[PDB]
Amino acid sequence: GRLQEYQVIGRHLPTEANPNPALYRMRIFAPNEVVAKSRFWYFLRGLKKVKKATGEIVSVNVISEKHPLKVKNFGIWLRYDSRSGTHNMYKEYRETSRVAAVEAMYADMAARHRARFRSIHILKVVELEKTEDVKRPYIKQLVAKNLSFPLPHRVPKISTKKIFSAKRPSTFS
Amino acid sequence: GHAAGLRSGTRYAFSRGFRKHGQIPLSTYLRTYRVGDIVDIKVNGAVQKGMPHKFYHGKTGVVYNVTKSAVGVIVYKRVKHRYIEKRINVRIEHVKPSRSREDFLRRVKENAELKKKAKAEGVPVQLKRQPAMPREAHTVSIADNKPVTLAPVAYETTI
Amino acid sequence: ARRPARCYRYCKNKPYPKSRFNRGVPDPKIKIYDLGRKRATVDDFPLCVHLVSNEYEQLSSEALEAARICANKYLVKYAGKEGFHLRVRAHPYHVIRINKMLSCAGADRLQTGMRGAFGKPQGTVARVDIGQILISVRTRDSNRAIALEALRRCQYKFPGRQKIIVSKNWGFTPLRREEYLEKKAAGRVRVDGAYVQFLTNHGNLEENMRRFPDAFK
RNA sequence: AAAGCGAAUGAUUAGGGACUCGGGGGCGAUUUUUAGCCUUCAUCCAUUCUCAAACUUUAAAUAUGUAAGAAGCCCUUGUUACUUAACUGAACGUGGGCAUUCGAAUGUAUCGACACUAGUGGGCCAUUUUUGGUAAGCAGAACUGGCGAUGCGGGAUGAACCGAACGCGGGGUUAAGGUGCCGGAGUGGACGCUCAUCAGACACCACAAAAGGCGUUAGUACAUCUUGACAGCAGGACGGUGGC
RNA sequence: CACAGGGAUAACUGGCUUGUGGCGGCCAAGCGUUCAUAGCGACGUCGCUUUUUGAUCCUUCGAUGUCGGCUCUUCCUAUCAUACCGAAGCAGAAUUCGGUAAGCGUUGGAUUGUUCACCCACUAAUAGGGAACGUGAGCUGGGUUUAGACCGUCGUGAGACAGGUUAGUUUUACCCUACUGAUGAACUCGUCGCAAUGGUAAUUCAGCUUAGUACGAGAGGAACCGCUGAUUCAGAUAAUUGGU
Ligand SMILES: [K+]
Ligand SMILES: [K+]
Ligand SMILES: [K+]
Ligand SMILES: [K+]
Ligand SMILES: [K+]
Ligand SMILES: [K+]
Ligand SMILES: [K+]
Ligand SMILES: [K+]
Ligand SMILES: [K+]
Ligand SMILES: [K+]
Ligand SMILES: [K+]
Ligand SMILES: [K+]
Ligand SMILES: [K+]
Ligand SMILES: [K+]
Ligand SMILES: [K+]
Ligand SMILES: [K+]
Ligand SMILES: [K+]
Ligand SMILES: [K+]
Ligand SMILES: [K+]
Ligand SMILES: [K+]
Ligand SMILES: [K+]
Ligand SMILES: [K+]
Ligand SMILES: [K+]
Ligand SMILES: [K+]
Ligand SMILES: [K+]
Ligand SMILES: [K+]
Ligand SMILES: [K+]
Ligand SMILES: [K+]
Ligand SMILES: [K+]
Ligand SMILES: [K+]
Ligand SMILES: [K+]
Ligand SMILES: [K+]
Ligand SMILES: [Mg+2]
Ligand SMILES: [Mg+2]
Ligand SMILES: [Mg+2]
Ligand SMILES: [Mg+2]
Ligand SMILES: [Mg+2]
Ligand SMILES: [Mg+2]
Ligand SMILES: [Mg+2]
Ligand SMILES: [Mg+2]
Ligand SMILES: [Mg+2]
Ligand SMILES: [Mg+2]
Ligand SMILES: [Mg+2]
Ligand SMILES: [Mg+2]
Ligand SMILES: [Mg+2]
Ligand SMILES: [Mg+2]
Ligand SMILES: [Mg+2]
Ligand SMILES: [Mg+2]
Ligand SMILES: [Mg+2]
Ligand SMILES: [Mg+2]
Ligand SMILES: [Mg+2]
Ligand SMILES: [Mg+2]
Ligand SMILES: [Mg+2]
Ligand SMILES: [Mg+2]
Ligand SMILES: [Mg+2]
Ligand SMILES: [Mg+2]
Ligand SMILES: [Mg+2]
Ligand SMILES: [Mg+2]
Ligand SMILES: [Mg+2]
Ligand SMILES: [Mg+2]
Ligand SMILES: [Mg+2]
Ligand SMILES: [Mg+2]
Ligand SMILES: [Mg+2]
Ligand SMILES: [Mg+2]
Ligand SMILES: [Mg+2]
Ligand SMILES: [Mg+2]
Ligand SMILES: [Mg+2]
Ligand SMILES: [Mg+2]
Ligand SMILES: [Mg+2]
Ligand SMILES: [Mg+2]
Repeated sequence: GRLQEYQVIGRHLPTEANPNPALYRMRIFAPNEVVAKSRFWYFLRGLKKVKKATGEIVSVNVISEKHPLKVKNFGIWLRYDSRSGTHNMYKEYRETSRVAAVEAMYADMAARHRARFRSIHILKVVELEKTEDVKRPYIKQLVAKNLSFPLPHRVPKISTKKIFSAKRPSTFS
Repeated sequence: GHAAGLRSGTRYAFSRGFRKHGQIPLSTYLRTYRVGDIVDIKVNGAVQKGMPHKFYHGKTGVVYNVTKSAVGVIVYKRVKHRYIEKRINVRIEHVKPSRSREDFLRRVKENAELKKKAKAEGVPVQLKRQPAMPREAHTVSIADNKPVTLAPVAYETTI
Repeated sequence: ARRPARCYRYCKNKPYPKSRFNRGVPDPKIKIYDLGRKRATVDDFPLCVHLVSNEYEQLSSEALEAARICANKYLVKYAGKEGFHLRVRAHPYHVIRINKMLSCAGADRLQTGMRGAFGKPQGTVARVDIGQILISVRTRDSNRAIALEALRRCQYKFPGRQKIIVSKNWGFTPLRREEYLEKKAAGRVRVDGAYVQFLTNHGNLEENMRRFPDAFK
């Protein structure tokens, strides 16, 4: 519930030498619409010669997942900055929505590469339709046939306020 | 105590520009000035008489005296905690009439006619400026102007 | 003499070149910048490799000379005298100073301490930026491994961090490999000494036709 | 500031074309300027790799001068020894006309002028910009904010840092900072990484580098493989031809 | 020689820095009979330390006793010897490079006031440093640095010299703490016991045998076990010898 995917459409301000300017559309992941629009101008400034003071926003809409109850495999392309230089990566995730996949990606990059939110560009998010499109071995073991496994050494849940138990707890639940 | 001469530090300010040496255009000597005009000062390096001090280069003042070949101008100078009134004599090669008050002198005569035209007709008008206001609502059509979808690009080495 | 290089690493002063205001500077240590078969035609050496800076610092003339010698020896040994062309692309113009306390005061007395401490020239360094190119090599495409190893070996003589980048151009030209071939097929390039010149279609018609006969045919 | 040098003034790397009467060395009789055959420097021409506090064709950001009416605008015409060939002008005005709107925004929690006099005239610190010096808790400047002259909550301590400036009390909520115990408040929730016989643990700040690891984790590129790849084990390994 | 002051300002410790001094690494042209790395390391380049000397002037000028030696305790390791080991361009003997390791030692003298130095001789060895450049109410007073005196150079002179020489008063503990020892109120007076915590101790060499053996062409030439003594240190004791 931290992120949502938005559609943002923007335009250069019309002038007499060019009425009816072109329209550009981007897909932005953001926690709210105030930072969705700020993110839009950031990316457009890097591609076209437009600013916020010489343009305007046309439309903002929320894109919802079409089947948020079906398990899917996702692939993501991204570009990030390390302490010296920039690099490209491709990672994979398994969940039920595009928003869930992006949230897991941001946590994963912070843990394994110490990359902050401010140094990551998302290039493309694609749902992998065929089971033959899975590349990473940590996903392949999850799409194996006839999967099943037990849960050994499970610690029982005990109220914090209850100190001084009178029996030795078990771990076979 | 460092060196402090009259023209110290004027290497670039008092110099004529590139490809702008030689003869002075003669329309400079044909203008007329009256007591109460508003002029700005700009020193010409090729004339060494009636030169003003480097402080007044780039200032604007009011004429108070007219003589055979020069004018007297009044400027206000800030000295720490106060302003002081200065009176300098400048040859006309260093002065020039200013467009600072022309916008005001244009609105005054334009307001006069609009007021009299409206009074003769019978519908009131505004007669004073307003700052830029926020835009209004409008509709933008998508017909034959389909939007183009953009995405960020991957990193690559140029050299 | 020759204080350690740790003491003059950062670009802390404005550029201080030799001129009519500071006189009496020693000659720089490095004097030769082009090595190898430096007059081959453009079409012989299509591959180029660069050594690029990654910091904002100063490199000394001694360090530049040491790295040039180290890379030259390896290329000659494994590629021959006529299998490469090497160029150093950083020239030292900034002069550093030293305040001789012992020389001016030790056994000479006169004035001691920090009084009148403006120094005398000692050496020369090159000021470099992030992404600036330091050394370039052009050779055939079968000597890719040799060129990479030569530049990797020579960077142990430099302070700071450097990278090696394989260019996407043709030789030393500012032209991508594929687009250079198309321009040559169209006949718009002509061979100069070890380099080329290009046609602009903005001169007088007689001279342009004479210099680029293949273009108009 | 940035930028420029196939743009002036300076600095600077490398080839090519044209040239000989400029130099040097030579070869066809060194004959010979015979530019005969060459030759290397030099010169001119189109190109080529790097620079400038006391260089420049260009050229920001931040800052800076003046104006936004009634002491204004327009119509007519009175004085002068100044000016004009000339009541032609120049300055100062009578009379008349113009809110049907006195001519950007916001504030006005403080308008103008005068009199008499105290203390001070050793300063220091910080972000950004900066000079000398190898550097310094060193020495010197610009704009602004602080301490001195100032308590209170944090940084265990700590003139200058973060939060916030103070009459005597009661209730509520917070800032910076915290919630295993010392200690008021979570042994709170989610996903990972790390095993150190020298672990690590919060701005100012109380330190660590070049260089290495088949420790572990994620990623980039190329090549081989169910027409059987890597490892291990098992078998074979032929005529000219003992090549010239 | 005098007075008013100054830590706004030098001469000693301490504090920041580390140019210079000292110590340690990285790369690999080359040395090494062939052979980059047994043992070394040119051109370059990254560090550490505060037992050198500089740079600064924060504390002390109503005073923190200013060289060296003698005496005595403890600490550091960048290891001279001793224990047990890895490597060699290690046949044996002798040597060289490296690891764990500060438990235990590291001397008797001629000249010099010396710190530093240079010789003779013994030894397993004669390593490097700190503690206000440890240590003057602990000593000493040879040097330096008051007043007397001589010489050389300098100055007209009074006088000067980080130049030589000779003679020159070293004060107070009975107070608090620290330390070394010695008594002791309260719960009846005694006899015999336990042991938390604190302290802790040993050291190096020689002779005989192994053996003229192993190894080696020869010249040369070991070691483990076993036996008997001695150096430095510690705790006691007085039959005998010596001193009083
Ligand atoms: K000056
Ligand atoms: K002095
Ligand atoms: K390097
Ligand atoms: K430019
Ligand atoms: K130039
Ligand atoms: K302006
Ligand atoms: K007149
Ligand atoms: K005063
Ligand atoms: K005063
Ligand atoms: K002061
Ligand atoms: K200071
Ligand atoms: K505090
Ligand atoms: K927990
Ligand atoms: K790794
Ligand atoms: K004092
Ligand atoms: K003081
Ligand atoms: K040092
Ligand atoms: K020290
Ligand atoms: K020191
Ligand atoms: K001092
Ligand atoms: K004192
Ligand atoms: K002694
Ligand atoms: K002391
Ligand atoms: K003493
Ligand atoms: K004496
Ligand atoms: K005597
Ligand atoms: K006492
Ligand atoms: K013990
Ligand atoms: K014991
Ligand atoms: K005894
Ligand atoms: K007895
Ligand atoms: K007796
Ligand atoms: Mg000046
Ligand atoms: Mg004159
Ligand atoms: Mg400087
Ligand atoms: Mg510049
Ligand atoms: Mg004073
Ligand atoms: Mg200062
Ligand atoms: Mg000071
Ligand atoms: Mg004060
Ligand atoms: Mg305060
Ligand atoms: Mg407090
Ligand atoms: Mg702290
Ligand atoms: Mg309260
Ligand atoms: Mg917490
Ligand atoms: Mg509590
Ligand atoms: Mg590293
Ligand atoms: Mg196989
Ligand atoms: Mg005094
Ligand atoms: Mg002081
Ligand atoms: Mg050193
Ligand atoms: Mg060799
Ligand atoms: Mg060396
Ligand atoms: Mg005192
Ligand atoms: Mg004392
Ligand atoms: Mg005393
Ligand atoms: Mg050690
Ligand atoms: Mg050893
Ligand atoms: Mg003695
Ligand atoms: Mg010391
Ligand atoms: Mg002492
Ligand atoms: Mg004492
Ligand atoms: Mg004496
Ligand atoms: Mg005397
Ligand atoms: Mg006397
Ligand atoms: Mg005399
Ligand atoms: Mg005494
Ligand atoms: Mg014990
Ligand atoms: Mg034998
Ligand atoms: Mg007796």
